[PDB]
Amino acid sequence: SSNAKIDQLSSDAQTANAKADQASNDANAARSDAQAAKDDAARANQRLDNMAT
Amino acid sequence: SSNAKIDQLSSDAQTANAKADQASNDANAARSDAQAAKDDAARANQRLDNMA
Amino acid sequence: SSNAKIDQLSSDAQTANAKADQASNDANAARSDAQAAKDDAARANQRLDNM
Ligand SMILES: [Zn+2]
Ligand SMILES: [Zn+2]
Ligand SMILES: [Zn+2]
Repeated sequence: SSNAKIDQLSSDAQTANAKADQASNDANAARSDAQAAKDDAARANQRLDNMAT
Repeated sequence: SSNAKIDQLSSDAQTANAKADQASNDANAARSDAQAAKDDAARANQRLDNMA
Repeated sequence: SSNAKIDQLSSDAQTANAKADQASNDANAARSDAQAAKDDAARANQRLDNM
């Protein structure tokens, strides 16, 4: 475009789309690790509950 | 609008905003979920700490 | 710009980019906290291994 403002807004939209995709990917990764943490903590509580006298 | 280029820009802007809102919600929920996981791990160690 | 549509698009594009930055920072914080939670759950199981 011959319009500087139009080129800038196009750049902003593209940069925003890419960043959003990356942020969602990272959020899902965090949720996966969060689940791993919860599962391992439950494992510890189960081992404690199943201890022999 | 009959300006084709302006229409494409409108579409790109709308998609970008929609995705940013989607990612903002995802990130907010994930931070909260991570705190819950931190609390769960802390509670497991607490049970080990308080056992006689 | 005397063109209202162009101004509105310029604003919306900048706002989307700012919101994406916010989401990036929050996602990064969540990954860090989740990792710390994983490490602490591992600490609990290690303590049990030594009993
Ligand atoms: Zn240009
Ligand atoms: Zn049109
Ligand atoms: Zn203007």
